[PDB]
Amino acid sequence: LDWTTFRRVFLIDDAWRPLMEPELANPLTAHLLAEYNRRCQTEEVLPPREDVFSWTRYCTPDEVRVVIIGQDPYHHPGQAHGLAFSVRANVPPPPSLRNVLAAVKNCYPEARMSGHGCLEKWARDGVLLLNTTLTVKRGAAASHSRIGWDRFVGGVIRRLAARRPGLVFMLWGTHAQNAIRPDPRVHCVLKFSHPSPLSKVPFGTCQHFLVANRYLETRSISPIDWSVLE
Amino acid sequence: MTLELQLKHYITNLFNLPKDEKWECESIEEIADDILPDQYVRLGALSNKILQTYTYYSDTLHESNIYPFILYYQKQLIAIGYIDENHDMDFLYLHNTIMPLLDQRYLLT
Repeated sequence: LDWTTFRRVFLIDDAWRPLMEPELANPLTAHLLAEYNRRCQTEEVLPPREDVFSWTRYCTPDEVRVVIIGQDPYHHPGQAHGLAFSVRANVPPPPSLRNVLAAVKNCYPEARMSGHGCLEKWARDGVLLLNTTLTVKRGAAASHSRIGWDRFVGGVIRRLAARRPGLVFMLWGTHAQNAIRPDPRVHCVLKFSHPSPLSKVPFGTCQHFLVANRYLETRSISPIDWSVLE
Repeated sequence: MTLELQLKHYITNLFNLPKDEKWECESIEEIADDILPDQYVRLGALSNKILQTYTYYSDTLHESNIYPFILYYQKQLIAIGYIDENHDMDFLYLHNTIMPLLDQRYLLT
């Protein structure tokens, strides 16, 4: 596998080269991409190819302050654009995201929220919104959960976390807490139940966004402005 | 009539919502232990099982804080019901992959 070819195909920003390129040496990465490309030929695959890696383009590895783990992408057209949780601009936030945003507003009564769900502004500000499965068949959730993204994505996150300490991780729900277990002596690891309304604990009460900001300050890092609107 | 249409009729009738309002559905997976009441989750039945979860939403459902849902496990029906504002879960159906625990689907009519 060839970085130049890989980068072109997915319109990956080159600043993520050193965390991602090592993946291409792994035979499982070659199977993953081949299997992904085979899905792409046999079925409608989401999000659009150019978006699968949109998270690379919003910020650079060095910009990343917070890591928020998703499972996989919305499977209805229009919704996913390559970030965890976030939807495209004129999509009404579904129950999970709407609860994420409610917690934000609870944590920050002053936060500017448009009533929209697109999280690009956070992404640009270093909030890495990353699903452990990067693709899905249109119509069928978790349909790609076992083709091998989790390994690939877990590698990239491992390399990211290794570069320097003092990331915040926000790990919401059992999948995320199981998949990603950062060294709590090195990073700030924040855990909660899933934001879906189906969760026993309402997510509206999650204080992660505040607690993460207090953490960054202790480390000389400017806090996130969690406003969804500019 | 699809299950989810039966559920929608039961709901819009129970809470007197606009019957013809479009509902949208959020479909995600999560472990039964993190969703169901403790009394419905045992080792060797629903415990540690990943349910495929369907949660319905609209403007008036949001206004209501009413969350209708249908849960599956590998295409086995597991639950139909709804959660309210205070997280009181109501069930019209529950199966623990071993047997039916609760079947009040006749309520839908």
